[PDB]
Amino acid sequence: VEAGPWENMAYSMDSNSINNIDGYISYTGWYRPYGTSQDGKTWYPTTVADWRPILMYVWPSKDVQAKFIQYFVNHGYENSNYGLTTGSVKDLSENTASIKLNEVAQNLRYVIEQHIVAAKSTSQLANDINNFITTIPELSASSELPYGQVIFVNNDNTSYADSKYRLMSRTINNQTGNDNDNSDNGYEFLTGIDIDNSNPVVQAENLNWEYFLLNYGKLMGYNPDGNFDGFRIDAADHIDADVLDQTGQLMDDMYHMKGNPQNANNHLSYNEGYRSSAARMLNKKGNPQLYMDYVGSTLGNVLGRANNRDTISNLVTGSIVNRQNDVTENEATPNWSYVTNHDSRANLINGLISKDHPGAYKAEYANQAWQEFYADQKKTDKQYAQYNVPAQYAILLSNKDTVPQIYYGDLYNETAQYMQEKSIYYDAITTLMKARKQFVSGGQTMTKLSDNLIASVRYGKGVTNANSEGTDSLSRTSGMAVIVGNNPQMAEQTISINMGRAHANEQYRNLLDTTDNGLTYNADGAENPETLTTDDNGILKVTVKGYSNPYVSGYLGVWVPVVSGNQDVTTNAATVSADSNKIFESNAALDSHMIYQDFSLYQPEPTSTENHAYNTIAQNAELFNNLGITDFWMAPPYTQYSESRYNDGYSVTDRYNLGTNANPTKYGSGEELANAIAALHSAGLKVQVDIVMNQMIGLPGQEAVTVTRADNRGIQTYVNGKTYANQMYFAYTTGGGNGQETYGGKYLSELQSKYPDLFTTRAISTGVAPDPTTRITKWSAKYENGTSLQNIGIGLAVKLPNGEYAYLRSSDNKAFNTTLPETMSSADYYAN
Ligand SMILES: [Ca+2]
Repeated sequence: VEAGPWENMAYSMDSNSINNIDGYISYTGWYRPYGTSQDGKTWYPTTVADWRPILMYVWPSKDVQAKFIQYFVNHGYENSNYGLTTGSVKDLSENTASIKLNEVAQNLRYVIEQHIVAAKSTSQLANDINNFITTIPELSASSELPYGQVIFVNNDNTSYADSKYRLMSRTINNQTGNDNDNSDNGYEFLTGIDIDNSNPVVQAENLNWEYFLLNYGKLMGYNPDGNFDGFRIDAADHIDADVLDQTGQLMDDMYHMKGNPQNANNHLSYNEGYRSSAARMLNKKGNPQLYMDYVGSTLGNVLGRANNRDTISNLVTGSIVNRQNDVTENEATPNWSYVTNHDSRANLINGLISKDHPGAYKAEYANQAWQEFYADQKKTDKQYAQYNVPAQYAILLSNKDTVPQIYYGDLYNETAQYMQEKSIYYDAITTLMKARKQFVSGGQTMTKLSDNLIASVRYGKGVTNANSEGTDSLSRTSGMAVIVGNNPQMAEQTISINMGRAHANEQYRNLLDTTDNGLTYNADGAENPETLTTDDNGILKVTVKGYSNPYVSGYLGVWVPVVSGNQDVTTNAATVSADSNKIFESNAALDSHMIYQDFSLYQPEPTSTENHAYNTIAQNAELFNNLGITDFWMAPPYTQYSESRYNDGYSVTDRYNLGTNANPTKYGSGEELANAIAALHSAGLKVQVDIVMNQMIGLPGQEAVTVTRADNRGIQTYVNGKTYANQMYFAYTTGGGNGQETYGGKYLSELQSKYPDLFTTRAISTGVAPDPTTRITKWSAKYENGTSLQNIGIGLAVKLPNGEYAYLRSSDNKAFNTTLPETMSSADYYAN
């Protein structure tokens, strides 16, 4: 026939006329029909401008088709001349004859075309669709059942996304797939596209990625000494612990760390974690990385609270190391400790944001918490911020068997431009850091005096416990006493600290004491004079009382020997270990190191090239060495998701583009990074990169992927009594940038040549070696465990009445034959 409803057929049976992701078609998708009509008599051919929503021509079921009609007629498109009234359509439903809902929808379709001409656009239509969709449970976004994640699963419709692997929650001691520890060993999913670190190809891409970072400058042709020396492993509790093994193996191979504590300690690496099960996990592996200890919280609870504080003695037991008389080496779990870090600050400011604007909408100018925080930090009665900040760093920096980590935002006002403003705790913390390098070595003993007052003593270099004679030149004139109370109204009393028997009749300097206004570094207006002297057994009598001021809620006194000039107690590493199965060993040579975290989530965008963190770091390279920082923890340098909240580096889109001149990150360019590392190497520090293996966030590319609602362990769960499995999901899963395309897998050939064991050593969790035979030049579902929910929904993929998916063949998409809804494809259909 010359004209008719056959012109509902798509203009062309290809992507030029039909919206598809990977051949698959949506109920929110659009297409170009050959023709359209407003009455049924007169049919006009479309131009390339004339597309229409599929959901006028095709439905998941006859029910949705009935509610489509009823909805549209009640929301504007009634017309009695075409048999469409709220009354003529009232009793339609799933049991209505197919032929009748077809007929009525064809009529509804004419009125929609009348509406479109009356408005000269398809804009109101589009709106009315989106609005209708939200009234249908199976079409609206809430069908994906918030809040959590899906996992990607094998399915023949999406076979390009299949994996034999996706071994999930092989985390910490669960690596071996047999969770029998009766304890907390982490889970796979945090947020964003979760990366499958059990996949052997991805495991090899990780070794490629790490090799790039350890040679960044040289490979990029920037500063040929701008290369990272180790790793801060992000989300260590939330990835296949195979990579933790395989990273230690890389480093040992490249840098021969197993035999030499010297090599090992020049290539420091530390795992982020909040679960003590990691200690045991690393111990069993010979400690290829440091374990993040939890004394940070012991401190905050004992010293930081308003007033509801744990007894002082908690500082002795509240750690992976008991320090009540720690007078041995190589026994403790090699660890890194902290007073504060980026995430600990964020959780204070957030929350203080939930009282400014009530758990409502952060995506706005709720800053003011900072103005309000800074204002609180100066008070004596702090409503929010941590109390005894200096007392917390005093304990941290005098503790044996740890590598302490300093937080950028404690030395500086973090929301100001990078390093423009010193904090009110700068003088106090930098004084303690500098004292650490001059004085802290030997055994440790923490003795509780009265009720709320402890004394932490370090005996000196080569003074192994309170009874040692001392063995080093620096023994006599080293060691430190850190007196700490946590009760503002503690009474006046004289106490006695055993400084060690190596310290009989020795003069001691009042490095830091407590005044009414705050702190003094000159014994000025404190409880004690500038010098005090021990007796013949090493006991030092000291006066103490409680105080209440911006810096001290309780007491803080620090004593060290009188020295005739500058001295450095740091013990050098041996060129041979006393175990050689161990990578890292907790001894005086490890305790000579001190980590610095160089960033905050709330760090601002740089206002000028000079204000770039990489440039400001480079110019202050010698300040960090002066402070005693040996190891520099750089923020993740990767390209970020443009709509990320903090632009911090954890929401990565390109693992290999660390910034350009034209386009830097928050911290700057790559050339500028290479520069800053060269600067830090010249000042004598080693530097580690924050490596992010768990998630990628904001990948631009859509893919048709098969999914199953799951909890954070990656196991299917129910939300309010509902779940789904094996559902189609049009998810943002594909990307990596031009860096992943250029550098991804680029060095695997070189790696296999120099270090073959990397790809012959079978991973614990899979029993398979990492696989260098495939380069990852672009991330997709196949290398991913899944995603947090993307607010798109589960019932959009188009199934034809016979139950199969509608599919459109298209050059890249040849997994099936083209099979399309009759209404938009079948000349035969329309012929009757
Ligand atoms: Ca993960």
